[PDB]
Amino acid sequence: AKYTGKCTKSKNECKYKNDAGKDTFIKCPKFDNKKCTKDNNKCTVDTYNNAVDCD
Repeated sequence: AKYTGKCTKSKNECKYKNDAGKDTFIKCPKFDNKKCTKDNNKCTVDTYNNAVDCD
């Protein structure tokens, strides 16, 4: 299901909310389908398989 938050076009970082309900910054990849295209987007991190998935 992955988490939900937002990515940043500044340094391609996703700030999702862990299971505790607190901020969680996580650098995203550079793929053509997992990179932070724009800021304030929708990013989903898969803490299950430790695989991030930005908008």
